[PDB]
Amino acid sequence: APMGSDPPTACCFSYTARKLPRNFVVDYYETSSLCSQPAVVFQTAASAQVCADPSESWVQEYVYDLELN
Amino acid sequence: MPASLQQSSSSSSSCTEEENKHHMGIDVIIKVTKQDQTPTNDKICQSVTEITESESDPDPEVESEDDSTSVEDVDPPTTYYSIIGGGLRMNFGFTKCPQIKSISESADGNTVNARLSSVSPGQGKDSPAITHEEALAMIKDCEVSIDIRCSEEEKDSDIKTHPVLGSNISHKKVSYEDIIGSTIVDTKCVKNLEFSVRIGDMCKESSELEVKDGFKYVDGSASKGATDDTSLIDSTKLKACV
Repeated sequence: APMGSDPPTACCFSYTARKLPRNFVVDYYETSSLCSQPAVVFQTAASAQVCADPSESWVQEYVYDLELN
Repeated sequence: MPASLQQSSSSSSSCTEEENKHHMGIDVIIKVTKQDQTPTNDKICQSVTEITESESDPDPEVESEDDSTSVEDVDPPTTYYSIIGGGLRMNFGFTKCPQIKSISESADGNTVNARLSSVSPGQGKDSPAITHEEALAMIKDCEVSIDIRCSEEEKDSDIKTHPVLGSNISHKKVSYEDIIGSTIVDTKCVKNLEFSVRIGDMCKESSELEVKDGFKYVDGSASKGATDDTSLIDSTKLKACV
């Protein structure tokens, strides 16, 4: 299964200014590494995916919470 | 065309006369460039599905008949659209931003456009009016979301011979405000993707209530830069996808 040449990438370029309460956040996923400026991406209910700067503790706590339950 | 019974105060009829009031509207631009490898597909306006978390349409809001302490609500939920077309799917998701009743798309070469915005007074749809305080507040919280992917729906297009309703707002250069939130794109089906936004009175600019934002994605190259997005795309080739 020869790996692809140099697959583009899917890293965040901007973060949302509004923190969507847990109720509208059932899952999440992390960007990548091929970008020297990654971040955490959270899923919702009526949208899809939205980047989030991990610089905010609330984002770190939201991830930690999703890690348990 | 029949009938004629119709007032004139209705914001849908014409602009208001309340000095301290101006119908604020949103208008985003999207110039997507396909990669030189993605099959051909100019069947824009494939379809669109509006959704609103909790806001729905009546008045349930999840229907949480059990108080205790939680009060996260406060701010209104979010509204997103799944406008499929051009062999791609551009997912929206605005929050605390003027309602969007205008949706159109077009295909030219290996690129495809998409204009989402609100309607200007005297058009045929609503046009909620608000004060300067409520406006200045919105322009601050208003945050858009984007997440384009790669579609393959060869289904036909569903357009309407009805001209595209504009917000009467231009895309010139004005004050800068961070509106565009997250912007994830699977380059696997999009080489370059430009974005431009601008919220302001759709009746008569007011400078203060006028702002804008926009980036420039070109083969992985992203860069912020305010510029005259007045011609970013031919608004004359836009067709309503209804």
